Amino acid sequence: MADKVLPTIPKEQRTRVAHFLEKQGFKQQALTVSTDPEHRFELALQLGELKIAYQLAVEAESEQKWKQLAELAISKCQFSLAQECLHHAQDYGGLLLLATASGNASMVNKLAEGAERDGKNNVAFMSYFLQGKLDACLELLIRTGRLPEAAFLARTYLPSQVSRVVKLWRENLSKVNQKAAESLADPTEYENLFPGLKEAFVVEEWVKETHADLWPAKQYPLVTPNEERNVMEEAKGFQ
Amino acid sequence: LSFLYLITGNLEKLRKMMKIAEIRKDMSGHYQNALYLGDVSERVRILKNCGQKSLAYLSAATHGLDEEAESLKETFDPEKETIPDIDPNAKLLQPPAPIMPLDTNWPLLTV
Repeated sequence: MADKVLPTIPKEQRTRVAHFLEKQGFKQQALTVSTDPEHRFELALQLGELKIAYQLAVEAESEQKWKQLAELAISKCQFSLAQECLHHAQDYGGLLLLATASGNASMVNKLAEGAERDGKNNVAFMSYFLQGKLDACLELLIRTGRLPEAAFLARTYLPSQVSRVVKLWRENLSKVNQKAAESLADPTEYENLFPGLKEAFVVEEWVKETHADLWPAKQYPLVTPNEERNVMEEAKGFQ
Repeated sequence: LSFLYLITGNLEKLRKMMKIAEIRKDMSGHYQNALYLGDVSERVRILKNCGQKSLAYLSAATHGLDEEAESLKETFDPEKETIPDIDPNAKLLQPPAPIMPLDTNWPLLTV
């Protein structure tokens, strides 16, 4: 009966009543009438026509929508898309949590790009590492003035930037003269670098490694490939 | 300090520390223990924070252990239905094979 009336209601009317309908709990039906982007939106949150919600979003026109929505999407476990929205949002933090949990390089490159974006030094490093990229970690340091720290990495996992880098750090120190403050040596004397001969470089292990990076470590797994990184690793690594 | 420990090419100290801060709660931090590692135990805890078998699967599958994550997931009345890219594809690799150190201890000189 009402439907005959329905033509003979418009804009705003629909809204009020929609709220009534919503009160009725005739959410779907409430959806059908739906009439305000906001109105549609909130209801949409309740409702979850997911795709449908997207169309309403269309171009959302507010990350806040995406943020709100992201939580919702994620709940529905409509991730493929969620990723698209979140990505669309480029809302890195939550998105990272998923991306990381299954794992992914690709995410990492784009993200790397992002990593560059973020404005505090630290996250970006994990990324660089995570990717496996000393190089990236070290380059990053150059901008931030992480210098003592950069040396440790450069030493540990040797890109022998310890030599290069140390000179520069030392130079800062140098600026701030005093001989102790200057501090000096790479192959020999103070440090014996390559003459010490101990644990962050060489070819053979490295060759084995070269491959290693390429295969999946294995134990028993899924399509989501292996790498391990534990006891075993220590042993071969020494070899 | 943990960072120093992972920088260096050795494994325990971070792990006790990991215990002792895991043990001091967490929602975003477990991550620290996992990467340089393969294996994590965090997952036992983690699932409890999540507990949607989702995290548990994503994480799970490779030790050849996707499976328990599914068992619960089913029990619940599952809710997963779509996923995004993420297939383990970034390198947790680097650190210190023989010749050209670590640095537990770092020598220098005033000279």
